[PDB]
Amino acid sequence: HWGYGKHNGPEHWHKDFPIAKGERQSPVDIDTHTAKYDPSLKPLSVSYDQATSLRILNNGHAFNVEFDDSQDKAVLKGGPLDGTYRLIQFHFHWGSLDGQGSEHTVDKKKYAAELHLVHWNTKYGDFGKAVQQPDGLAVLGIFLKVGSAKPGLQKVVDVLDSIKTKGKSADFTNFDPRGLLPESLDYWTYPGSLTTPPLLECVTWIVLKEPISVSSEQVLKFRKLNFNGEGEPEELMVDNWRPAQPLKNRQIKASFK
Ligand SMILES: NS(=O)(=O)c1ccc(C(=O)NCC(F)(F)C(F)(F)C(F)(F)C(F)(F)F)cc1
Ligand SMILES: [Zn+2]
Repeated sequence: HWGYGKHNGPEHWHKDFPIAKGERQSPVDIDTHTAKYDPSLKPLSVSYDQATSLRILNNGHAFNVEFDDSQDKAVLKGGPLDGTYRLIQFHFHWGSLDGQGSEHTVDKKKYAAELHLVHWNTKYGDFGKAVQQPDGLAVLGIFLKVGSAKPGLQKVVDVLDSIKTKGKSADFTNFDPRGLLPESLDYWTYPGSLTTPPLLECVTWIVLKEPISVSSEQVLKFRKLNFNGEGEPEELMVDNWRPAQPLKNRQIKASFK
């Protein structure tokens, strides 16, 4: 029964999910002065040429664009990662206004939204096994600021009216997630967790330094989605972000000087 409200929001998650107070929780504030350049990191390899999107689903907390991950089509490799991570879905977190919405922050700055491209380590064979491992997932995080429209985001924006409420889905084939990437792949990386229950500590985070720009009209349409199911009292899907968590005994590394 968790969600984002007063009564069921991030401050309450620890009661059903005690790992909420664990040692490697996400998101975190990225203090740009404290993150150390690690000349040993690699260039990330984002290989999305063969990506096969299938469906888009309003799950009551966000919407997921789902991919065929039955074999190695769209994969993330390199950077801080060992081995091959298959793209399974992407989704966003966003705010009620442009001044909040991201989960990670940069020197305490909140972006209007944050995209997460979720990938799982194929050495564990399936996603449900991968989330039980400390190196099971790699989530590529991309900040959104409001300015010029992002042309590669418009197909997502235009299907949202058809999945307004929890449990609705729509066919969503042939979507190219390369159109959501910024120009630079410079990133910060640290070990963390899923940012929604069950909050599993299984994620290598890779957060791109360069935000993408989306238009105010684009993000306004995210904010017309609903957390509720069909016919239920309307609760706009906004502010579905978890705040920054304590860094504890972790190091955030930069891939760039
Ligand atoms: N915001 S995020 O950090 O990018 C992010 C990315 C992905 C998930 C996600 O797959 N939750 C769903 C889930 F994994 F928890 C799961 F239900 F599928 C599960 F596999 F653990 C379970 F519970 F065993 F079935 C959550 C947060
Ligand atoms: Zn997320």
